[PDB]
Amino acid sequence: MSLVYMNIMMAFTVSLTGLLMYRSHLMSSLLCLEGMMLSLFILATLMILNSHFTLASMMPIILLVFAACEAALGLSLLVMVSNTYGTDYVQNLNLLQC
Amino acid sequence: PGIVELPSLEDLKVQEVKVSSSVLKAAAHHYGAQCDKPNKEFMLCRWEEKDPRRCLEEGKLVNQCALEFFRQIKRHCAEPFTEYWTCIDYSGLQLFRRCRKEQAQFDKCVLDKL
Amino acid sequence: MNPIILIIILMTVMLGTIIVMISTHWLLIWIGFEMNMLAIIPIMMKKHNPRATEASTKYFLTQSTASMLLMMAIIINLMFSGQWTVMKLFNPMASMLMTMALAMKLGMAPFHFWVPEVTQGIPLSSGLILLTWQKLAPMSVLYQILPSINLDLILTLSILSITIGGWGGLNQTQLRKIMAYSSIAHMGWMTAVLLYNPTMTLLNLIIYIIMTSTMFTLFMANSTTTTLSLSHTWNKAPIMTILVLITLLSMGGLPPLSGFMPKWMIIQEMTKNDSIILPTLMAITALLNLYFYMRLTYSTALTMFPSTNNMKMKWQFPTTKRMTLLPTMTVLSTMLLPLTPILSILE
Amino acid sequence: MWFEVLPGIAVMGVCLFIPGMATARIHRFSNGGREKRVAHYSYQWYLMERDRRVSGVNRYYVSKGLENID
Amino acid sequence: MFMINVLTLIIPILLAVAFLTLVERKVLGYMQFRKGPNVVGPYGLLQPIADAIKLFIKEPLRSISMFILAPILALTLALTMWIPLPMPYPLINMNLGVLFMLAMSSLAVYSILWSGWASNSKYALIGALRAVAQTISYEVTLAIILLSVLLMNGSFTLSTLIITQEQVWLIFPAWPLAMMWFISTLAETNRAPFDLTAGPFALFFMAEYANIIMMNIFTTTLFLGAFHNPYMPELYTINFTIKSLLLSITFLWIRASYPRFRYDQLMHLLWKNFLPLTLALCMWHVSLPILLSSIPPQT
Amino acid sequence: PFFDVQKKLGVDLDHWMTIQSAEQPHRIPARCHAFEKEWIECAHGIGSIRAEKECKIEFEDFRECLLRQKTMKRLNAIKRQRDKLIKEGKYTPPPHHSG
Amino acid sequence: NVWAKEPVLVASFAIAGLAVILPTLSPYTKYSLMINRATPYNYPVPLRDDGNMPDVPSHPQDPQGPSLEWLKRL
Amino acid sequence: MMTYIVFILSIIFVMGFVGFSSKPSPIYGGLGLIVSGGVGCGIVLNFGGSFLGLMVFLIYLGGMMVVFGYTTAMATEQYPSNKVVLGTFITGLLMEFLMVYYVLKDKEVEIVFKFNGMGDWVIYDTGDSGFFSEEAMGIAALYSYGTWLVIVTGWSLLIGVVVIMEITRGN
Amino acid sequence: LLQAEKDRRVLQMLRENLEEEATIMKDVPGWKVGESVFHTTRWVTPMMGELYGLRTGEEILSSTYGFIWYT
Amino acid sequence: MNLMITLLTNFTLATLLVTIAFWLPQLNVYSEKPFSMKFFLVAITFLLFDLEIALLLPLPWASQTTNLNTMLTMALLLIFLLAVSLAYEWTQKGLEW
Repeated sequence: MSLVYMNIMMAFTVSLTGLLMYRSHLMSSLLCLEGMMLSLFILATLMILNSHFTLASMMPIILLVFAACEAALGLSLLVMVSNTYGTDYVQNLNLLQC
Repeated sequence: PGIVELPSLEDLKVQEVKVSSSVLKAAAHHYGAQCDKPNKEFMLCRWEEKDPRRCLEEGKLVNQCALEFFRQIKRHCAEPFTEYWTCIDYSGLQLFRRCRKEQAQFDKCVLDKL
Repeated sequence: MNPIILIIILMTVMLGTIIVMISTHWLLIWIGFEMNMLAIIPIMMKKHNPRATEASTKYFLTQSTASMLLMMAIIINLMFSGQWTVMKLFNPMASMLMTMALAMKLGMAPFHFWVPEVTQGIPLSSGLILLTWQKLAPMSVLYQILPSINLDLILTLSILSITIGGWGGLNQTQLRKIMAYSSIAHMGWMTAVLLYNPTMTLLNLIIYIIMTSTMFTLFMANSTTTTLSLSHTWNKAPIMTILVLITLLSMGGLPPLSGFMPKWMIIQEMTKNDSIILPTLMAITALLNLYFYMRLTYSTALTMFPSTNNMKMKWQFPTTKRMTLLPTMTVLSTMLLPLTPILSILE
Repeated sequence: MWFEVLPGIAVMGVCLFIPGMATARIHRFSNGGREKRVAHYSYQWYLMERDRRVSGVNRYYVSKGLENID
Repeated sequence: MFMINVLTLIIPILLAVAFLTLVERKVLGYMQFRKGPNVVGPYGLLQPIADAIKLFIKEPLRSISMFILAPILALTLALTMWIPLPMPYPLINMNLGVLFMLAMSSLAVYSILWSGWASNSKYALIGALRAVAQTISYEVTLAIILLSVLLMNGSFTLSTLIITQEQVWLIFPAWPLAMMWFISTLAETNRAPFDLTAGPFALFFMAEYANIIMMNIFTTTLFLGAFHNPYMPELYTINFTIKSLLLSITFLWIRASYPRFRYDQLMHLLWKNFLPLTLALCMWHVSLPILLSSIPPQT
Repeated sequence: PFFDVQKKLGVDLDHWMTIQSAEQPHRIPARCHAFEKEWIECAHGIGSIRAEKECKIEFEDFRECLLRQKTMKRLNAIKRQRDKLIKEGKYTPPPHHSG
Repeated sequence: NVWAKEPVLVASFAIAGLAVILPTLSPYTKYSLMINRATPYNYPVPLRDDGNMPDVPSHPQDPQGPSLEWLKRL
Repeated sequence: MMTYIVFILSIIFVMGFVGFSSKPSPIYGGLGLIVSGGVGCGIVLNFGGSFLGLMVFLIYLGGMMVVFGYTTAMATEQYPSNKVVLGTFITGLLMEFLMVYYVLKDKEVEIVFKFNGMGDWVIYDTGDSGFFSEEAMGIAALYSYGTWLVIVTGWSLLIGVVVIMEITRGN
Repeated sequence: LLQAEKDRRVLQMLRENLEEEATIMKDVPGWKVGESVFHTTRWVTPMMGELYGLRTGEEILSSTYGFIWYT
Repeated sequence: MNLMITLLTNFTLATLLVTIAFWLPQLNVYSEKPFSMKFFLVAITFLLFDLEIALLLPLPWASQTTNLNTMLTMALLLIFLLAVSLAYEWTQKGLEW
């Protein structure tokens, strides 16, 4: 099953848990989302290059340019959060209580 | 599961055309010109049945036609064929537009004598 | 903003959901989900409070991780039998991740933590468009990929979504959280049938979309967000009372009214299998999620709360609002009992 | 005048001249005088591998010219 | 022999940058009325050598890992960025090298931002943030113009480029594109008129001027030069070196003359003057080979 | 749903990115081209469940062409037997550098 | 007019408009199509003889098939 | 310095992912993700890989970490460690060493899969006459075949630009 | 000509490999000697472990990974 | 791996240059003693133009194919959309100072 895929998916799972649990900021969470993006990119790229899957080789470049503009949107949102406060903590977001 | 069919070295022994890169590349136009009329039989064999371990006969045939081709070019003109491929040899990836004088000399050689 | 810019952005929301609808490929489906996200962000934060800022933050994080988990499931699908066709998958694990990603995408009860929080601090147009199109988009994908799903996932998410959407709201007075909990409950009902006959699921989707449009249009009849504002809508106009009454009771699911039709036909094509414990559990919780509807009704439609003057001042002025299409959707969404054999319109 | 700036120019140009000369002489010096076979395509690498195979020296540049005809 | 190739590349980078500093100081001196320097030794060579020595024996003081990690990246770019530069036989025959140029320029932007973060919360770091912003506003222009000037060359391989430059120079089919690209080289070298902006200052200074010599060598290869005659490559080496030297003297010579911009005038000028003109010249270079029936031999 | 403007206008805007074995631009194949051609020609007018029931052999063949799983299993087994018999010392191997 | 206002913009739109329109006038796009179609990469396959075609020349020297001669004649 | 050079670079790749998913300060996380992107570029160029891996390296390292460190430096401070961060690094290092243990000392590793952990030269081509690449004509599609896809891609990016300016105070 | 050489060479590698496998697994249970694991008995292209097994480093590095980082 | 050897030698020699810059002087003598919005617009502006550069730049590898009309069409469409984004922020007074 091409054992590089094993620890790539393992590091994917660890990147996903890094996206999930985080205690202080949000930029670190978005950065772990970018690392997860890199994991998906690398896995798809190694597969399409292995299979001689020459016709639809659009997948890794289009995947990364789209999730790139996703990350740009996340940066603009975190700038708006940090601009309506002094910081970008996970705390001071508890308003609009449930 | 199913056993395989590998024909052994009984049929897998023909003397190779053991010349190098640049000589075989510079001799290519005449190699495809006079001979390589029956290698399209081999290629048609290969594309109509994509199972090598079938077309061994015409692989042997194109090997011996290449060997006879080089014998025929060795006994006759030229010895400056050797000059021509060592002219084209050391030019990195071989631009055919580098060596032109000895291309003309080999042209006049092959056209007059053969 | 500009009106031309809003024309373009709503056009792109339309285009993104259509690309989700239309392609036989996976990449275009993921691009449709992403474009849906990118274009539905600026409809929120249409005003300029930090409430909508934190709501957009929560929505972006959950929406993004759902899209990334979906792309993970697709690349696992091509680790197994390799093609980009939208059909049956070839992994229990990839289908597991795919149903979990779509469950975060639309909102099930393990994943419902962002939905009331994002639907509270936003204007009403943003909430309406996110509810309608974000529940319209993944159900197309689920309709297409249905024959490869283990039933434990859809069943557990459906049961848990109906019961948590029931149990939430009984403490809640904000109307947006009430409607979002109702959205969770109806998405559980829309999910629990899909492995049996998906025609009922898409029919319940149509009915719920028309009901939600009528609901938020009658909440856009004037600027109201709490119940006491609805008591003022009682004392300022009588027709809004009876229309909110009938739309609330159609969300309740009572037989001489149109909102019963998605419930009962689902019960039918459920119970043509040997599923009995599941309909009686789902229908007891469908009895449960009628109580907050009924206390809203009891508050501001049939009792008469005391009101405040300057409603005297408001009496001089006409209701010069715009309605997108209110009465058509209302009486089509309430009196639609005897057209139950318009089930078969969906093929 | 600027007769004196010319030695600095010349010495720094010698310092720019040296790495290309060293590189070119090392390629022509450690490949039997033949230029190092630049290869970008899998066709040419397959050709180079069968070239270094049929030479027997386990060096691709020996080039074994026109002797195994018999 | 391959490590000997590496040593013959990266031992003359020290001598090259140091003698570049004496050359630019003498050249600025004769641009003015100055013989600077000539007193300290024979025509001022031991003065840059011993001055580099004195700069290494300064004994400075002081986050420490970041302060380690920034100039090491800068100088390893300055070393590892003369690899595919095809002084006739390049070090590594990369299939694509120009995109490697772009990637390692972005690594230089990393270096500047890490130094600005290591500068420990200063109005200088705000200025360095602005310098990072202006430096990052240029790799758009450089990549798009580089894309167009390789579009008339087919492949990224750069040996095809040294094939293309035999008949006429490539400066004639694209001169204004070349002009904008040379202004972008002035831009990427972070020197005059594009300014402003602790230790180890010798290593950081070394990184900047090796980046200058890289940009001038790449300029000289990209637009002009001579013919690669085999079995005597030193002729091409000499003619290439002379042209690159004249271009680098012209580069410092244009630095010798004009005041430096305003930051907002720099942004205004960059976007609203280069960027539509890049797009227009590039779409014309796209539609050019289809209207001359001359697409290059992409092998 | 599954809308078919895709078929109503009849444009192959999506039917090239879809599988392997379509028309690659320079006409080069993939690794398991004939396996896809046989499995698709097994499963054309087939109702997607008897596709599981009656195209089993060539689908497993395509899967083991794509991943090459049991071949690597057998290769690992042969290498471990090689390790235990070179630990044994019988025939210090003339596989390498001989026939 | 605007020739003094933003002149680089005017030159940009001018060269852009000619870059858009200018492919409508060409005697050379057919030459581009013939060049970029008639360059062989893969192997020119053989085929079975007995279709009885008055085409498909059996000898590569034989000019009975469609070929190129405007190449060497520029 | 052995056969498993792709596997070793994969191990350093997992090390970098654990290095920023152990939740450090975000500029240290950006450092670790630069390390991760460089070694992932190494992995894909080991598969060759000549075009696409070093291609999007420009977009990933050449376009993302710069903007992340830019925003991280300008927005908040964390200006001058905690046991939870280093404990996450301990757990990641231990699970990595456990995977190394079960790969190298056993036959196969199965979480829910079948991984044959050995020399991953398999799978690879038997030196066919490619003569361009796979990636060359691969990405040299999108123009003779990609009608719809690049149109909706560029359209999505234009909408991305107008979304960004609206959020950051359009107009 | 090169194609015929490649075919002779890969058949030679397969023949050598199956002879050495017949030796190297001579006393193991199971293990049919010529297992095409694929049910369809056709020509399948080997995967460089079927060709370049049992070589220990040198030629498998020059063959599998030779072009990929030559120069 | 040749380029890996080059990277290794350059990295190690540069680290030795840094340690010559730091741990050389043995004479241990005497040890003694807010952000803006318009910074952020430039980065995202660069980012989105860089993404559209990534879309554009495989153009010259594509130049050898038959469908020349569609190539020229979508290429002009891509550069036109890029210039439309630039003109949009240009006319909506975005990047101004």
